[PDB]
Amino acid sequence: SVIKPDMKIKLRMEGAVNGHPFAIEGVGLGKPFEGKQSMDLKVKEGGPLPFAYDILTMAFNRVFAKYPENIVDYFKQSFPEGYSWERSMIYEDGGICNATNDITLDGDCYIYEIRFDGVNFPANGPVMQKRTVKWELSTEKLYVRDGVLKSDGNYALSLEGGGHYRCDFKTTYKAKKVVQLPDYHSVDHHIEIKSHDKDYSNVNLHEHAEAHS
Amino acid sequence: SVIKPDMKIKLRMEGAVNGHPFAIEGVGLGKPFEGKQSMDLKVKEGGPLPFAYDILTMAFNRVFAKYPENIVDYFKQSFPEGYSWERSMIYEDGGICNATNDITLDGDCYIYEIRFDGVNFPANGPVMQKRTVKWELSTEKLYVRDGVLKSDGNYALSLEGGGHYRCDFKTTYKAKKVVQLPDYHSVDHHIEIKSHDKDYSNVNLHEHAEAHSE
Repeated sequence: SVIKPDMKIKLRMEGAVNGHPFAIEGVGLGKPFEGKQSMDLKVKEGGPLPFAYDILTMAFNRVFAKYPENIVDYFKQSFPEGYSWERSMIYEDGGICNATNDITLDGDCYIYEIRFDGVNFPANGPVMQKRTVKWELSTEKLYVRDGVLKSDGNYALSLEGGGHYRCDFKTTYKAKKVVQLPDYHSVDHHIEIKSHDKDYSNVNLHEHAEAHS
Repeated sequence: SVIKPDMKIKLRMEGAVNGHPFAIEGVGLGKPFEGKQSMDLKVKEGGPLPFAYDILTMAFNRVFAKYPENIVDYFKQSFPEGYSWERSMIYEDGGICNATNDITLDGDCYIYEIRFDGVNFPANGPVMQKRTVKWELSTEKLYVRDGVLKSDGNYALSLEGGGHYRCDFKTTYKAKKVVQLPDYHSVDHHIEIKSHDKDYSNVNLHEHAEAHSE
């Protein structure tokens, strides 16, 4: 249809954590049918980031996920007009994050407009002390509530010096035009930071994702 | 003290709800020691607001609270340098808002810079359908955790045609300078929209708050 097997990505994020603003821009490319993408991200304002970069990675598009034939693919069907998502992320120690992304399609390139806001991360926590390592494999579960596609999952960040730090994700997905809705299914995400400079002013991020039922 | 019996307020709020941006500005006045204040608010971007105005009213300063002598007043002591707060609000139907306020003093005018972000309010909920009436009297409970003043509250909005719609508030307060921390105590808040135009582009908002303890 409108989905080429190789696509580009352009994005800008504006946001704040505990009231301190920052902005980040990125360019990437991926292969929506393989469910793989990668991108390079640069801090534009509010650098150097005084918090763990990992709370942002999942905010930096479910079109990049491999769907079998037997599962409805809400995300590929929603283009060219696009879709948006809303998301709340509740960390076990009271830290809470809200994000939105408005996704459009210009040529063979996706354009994200992302807003991100986190509050109540304690000063002695693993986020403000940058003591996180990586996200464990994430299983998102998607379902439909009143004509709207929703998902949630309970995820976990690995911690420096052992242990995990949990977080609960609730996301709402909205196509811009009416689209066929899927049945209950899961999506596994592997997300990883392959490289970065010391202060995370520059970051290279990869993700693989695949749906099941 | 730098806190005078009658003071002014200026504010700007920038936010978004379900991904749709807006901005509101306000002017007001109050009496710090009587724990009373009032203000007028005008939507400047994103009007008319497609959601219930009530989810914003508590974002629109604990310096305006009557503290008795036997409770430490963290807020009046934080000036002239000021203080800030961060806050999350979790409504029973999945709607979640975050806000921040940075509060400074200039002459005898408080200046707020407020950020507000709400997500996941369902289309058929009381918020997107503007079915809220008012906040019931709200009892905030403050305590200290690792050298920082926190608070929480279980609040409720009355709904059109009966029933209530519940929300959990969690706030962190941080003075700009080191200031003496209070003990556990409580604050009752009465907040009310005294008047507004048909679509809430103009709002006159009042609050009165009084601190209590054992």
